Amino acid sequence: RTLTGRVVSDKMDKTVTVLIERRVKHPIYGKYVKRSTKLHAHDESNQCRIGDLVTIRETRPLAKTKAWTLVDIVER
Amino acid sequence: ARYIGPKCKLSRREGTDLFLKSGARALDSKCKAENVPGQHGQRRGRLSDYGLQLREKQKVRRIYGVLERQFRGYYQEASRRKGSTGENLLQLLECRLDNVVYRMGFGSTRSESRQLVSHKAITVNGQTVNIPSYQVKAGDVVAVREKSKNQLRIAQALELCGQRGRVEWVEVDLDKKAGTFKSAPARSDLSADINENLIVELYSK
Amino acid sequence: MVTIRLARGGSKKRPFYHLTVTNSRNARDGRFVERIGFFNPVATGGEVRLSVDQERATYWLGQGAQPSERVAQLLKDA
Amino acid sequence: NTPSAKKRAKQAEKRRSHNASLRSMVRTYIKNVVKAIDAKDLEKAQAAFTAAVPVIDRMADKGIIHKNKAARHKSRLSGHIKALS
RNA sequence: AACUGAAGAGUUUGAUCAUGGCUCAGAUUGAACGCUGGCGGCAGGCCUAACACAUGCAAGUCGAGCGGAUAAAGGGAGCUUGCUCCUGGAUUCAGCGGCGGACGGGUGAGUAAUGCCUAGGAAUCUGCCUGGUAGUGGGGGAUAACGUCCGGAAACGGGCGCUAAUACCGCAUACGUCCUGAGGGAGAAAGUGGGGGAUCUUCGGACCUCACGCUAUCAGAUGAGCCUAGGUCGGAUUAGCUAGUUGGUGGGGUAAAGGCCUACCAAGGCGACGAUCCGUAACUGGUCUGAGAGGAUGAUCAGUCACACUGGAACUGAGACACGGUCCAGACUCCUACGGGAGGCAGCAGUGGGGAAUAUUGGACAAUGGGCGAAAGCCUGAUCCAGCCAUGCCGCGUGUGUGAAGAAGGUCUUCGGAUUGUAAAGCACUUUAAGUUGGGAGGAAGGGCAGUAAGUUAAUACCUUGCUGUUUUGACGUUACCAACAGAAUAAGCACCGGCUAACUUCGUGCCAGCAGCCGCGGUAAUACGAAGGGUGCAAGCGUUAAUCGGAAUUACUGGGCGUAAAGCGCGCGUAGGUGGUUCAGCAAGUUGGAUGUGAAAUCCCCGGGCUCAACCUGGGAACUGCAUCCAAAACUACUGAG
Ligand SMILES: [Mg+2]
Ligand SMILES: [Mg+2]
Ligand SMILES: [Mg+2]
Ligand SMILES: [Mg+2]
Ligand SMILES: [Mg+2]
Ligand SMILES: [Mg+2]
Ligand SMILES: [Mg+2]
Ligand SMILES: [Mg+2]
Repeated sequence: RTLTGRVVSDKMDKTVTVLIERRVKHPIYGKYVKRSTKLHAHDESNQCRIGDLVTIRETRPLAKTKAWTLVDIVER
Repeated sequence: ARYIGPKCKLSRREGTDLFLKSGARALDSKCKAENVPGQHGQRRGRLSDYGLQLREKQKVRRIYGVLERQFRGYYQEASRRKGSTGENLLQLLECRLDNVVYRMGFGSTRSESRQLVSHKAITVNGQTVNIPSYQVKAGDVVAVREKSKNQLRIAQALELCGQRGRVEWVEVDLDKKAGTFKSAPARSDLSADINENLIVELYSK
Repeated sequence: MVTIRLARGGSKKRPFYHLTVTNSRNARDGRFVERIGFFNPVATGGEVRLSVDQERATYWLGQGAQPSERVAQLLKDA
Repeated sequence: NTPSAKKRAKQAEKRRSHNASLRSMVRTYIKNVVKAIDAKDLEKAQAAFTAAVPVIDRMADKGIIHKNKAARHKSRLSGHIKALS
């Protein structure tokens, strides 16, 4: 289990925010829409930029509404 | 619920022989089957298109003696089985016990065979059956109970088997009165006056 | 505790039991862990009275399943 | 009612009063250590820590506090004595 | 084992084609009502006031935990038929304790969310069960009962005096446990019962053995608590919402991660992919229609959640913030000596009330199950069974044959007849169900007692286990089922008949009364109103009303439209978003194929098997369209690199 998204926020302290896109299909009209997903990955070293491409995985909860962490930065 | 009442009058509307009266005396002498019953037995003209399908369904339903709650129950078991619901609807009416007593020839009417079953006088596998709905299988040795083998209702009816012949899927023994249902009938021993393509179409709409 | 006991299915005056393994504080007809056989007292003709499978009964009885009074004999008479 | 619920009613205060004595005694031997930390006392807290470990653990196997709760005070209070060195 | 259906009609007009509404034919319900009414199987029965409740009963059990008081048989003596006392003691239960009342039964008020489904994972707990491992050493102080005093209308409360335990508390020891930094430090226990070779001794006892119980701990199952991701009704004439609010740090707190809590720090967080707010509603496996796609809907059965007169709150405990527990506040009934008390049928019956509308103050513990004791036994309004109600599905009767002078009798008529009609009558047979009499299984596994053989042992003493022998047990119950007797006797309605639509003529009535699902009939000849004959549909039922889905290609994904029938913004530019010319190369996110884990059981479907058949019950398979993890393929789309 390993996801991938891009960063939109650096405002908080040791906390980053990703967007994970997703193509689900519509159940009756047979068309693939795009619907988003927005998590709070636990940053660890205050070193990611707005516009990166990072990789997350799931741990036990660290604060509330923050259970995902940072694996590694893939590309700028 | 049976049908108790006049019995030429059913044969007199549909306009056929229909084999309801018992003896071989005469059709259209006890009956006078020339006309539609009732007062206005002379006026006729243009049976409706729905009325033709109901007239075919009511004909088959009065040869055998079912009612419609039972008759639609046979129609469900026809559409369950594989292929040719018209033929399957007939072969569930042939395997019924009151028909096979009539085919062996243990009665004059078909309604007489219903009464001989109903008074426990008929056995199927060596044990008593008194239900006029028992679906018999291939190879069931229908025999007559020994307490009533001396009834003249059965003895006289075997001379009424002379105007009938054997239907060539049974065999009857005129000494011990123990018939044997050999196999299922085919779609050649049944008369072509009944139609398997009007009753099926009636139960759609 | 877990236990091996008999359910009850069928009409009036014609029972048909089921060898189930259940947690003890459940209903009769409620939930169960799994089912392993049946028991038909009024079996006649081609019907089979006892139909226990010895594989899962080897498994559960080695882990503290606790049988009933009738099941004390039905596993015995196999 | 029953003559059996009225027995479990009388048998509740005889344990409520009994457990409260065994429960509050634990907390007095813990507040003696914590009030001795705040005055920056190295050997005063060390004496209180010694004669309060047997009081907590003897009240643990009686079944008053749970055994993982007694495992929690002993870890943290050691972490404040090594911070006075 | 794998498996198939799809119908139209009437109505806008002098008439026609089209667009478009409306209405009917179908299958269904926890149904209600009107007319009528023989039977048996299998089912179901407060959908409204979660509105109040008279009276019965629904969770207790252990004397192989310990006091105490009842004291049998019997051992008796004595005295003269009976008492006296004595001796043992079997019973028996108010009290302390161990367990259990957190399971089983009930109801749908609340909640638009992580409640409930599906897929995952990490930070924990778990009495009774199973497998192990190490034990089960000694000691003390109180307490109810019972005494006795005092107070209270009671419901009860208070004091002094006495005794016991597997109650309670120190002390001793301890891994294979906790904390610690290695080093070191800390913590437990309970005994009763059956026997007995030897020996100490009052085999009071020690003693050995067995059964049981208890204390640490690891593992397994079982149950439980948490977190993530997704899906989850209508309203945009609801567009901004939020300061433990959103993160960080330090400290607390809980079995367990966390603003769970607190102190400072920082100014964030969510929102048009619909936040917030309003309105309603318990969800799910499934049921009902449909050819299918879908559409409605969550009665009985099963899983999960939420409540127990209203609002709070914790204790006890393995596990409750607890339906027959505790405390408080309130409302409402009742008691009282006026001081004070008592109670909670959304357990099974039942009453009142509401309403179109919904059942007996039953029978038992025999079965399956639970609780305690394993020693039998004891409790059980959950269960298993009966009673009531055409409330539904499935089955069977209400006779069968012969019989034309074609009888009366009825209705109609061109007056000739036709029709009711072989239908009756007459004649010959038959007796299921109901009635009556006799017979009669299966649901029964055990328990007691006795005997015997195995292994426990120091002792085949006890006890456990095979087996033998003997004895005992059913609410249902007059059982299903079988035989005999009576005699055709015991047993048919309901709507409709102008068109859709199967089936028709006379008589009253005359724009009156009346009919009606739509078209619409009735003004003096009505096949439409009211009757009478006749006839057609269904039957132990038939009709109307209410309510869903079909037909409706009438919200059109499968499957429609926009020149004039309703329907193209007055025209531009443009953000989010949707779609992408052409060559290679890469990649594998879509896509196809396969494997594994899952998708509870039931239900539906297929092949069988049992009840005289069927409904009903039941064995094996398919299916549950899903989601996740792996393996491969590379045409097309996406992404990447070059043109
Ligand atoms: Mg359709
Ligand atoms: Mg009640
Ligand atoms: Mg018996
Ligand atoms: Mg009669
Ligand atoms: Mg009329
Ligand atoms: Mg449609
Ligand atoms: Mg533009
Ligand atoms: Mg299933």
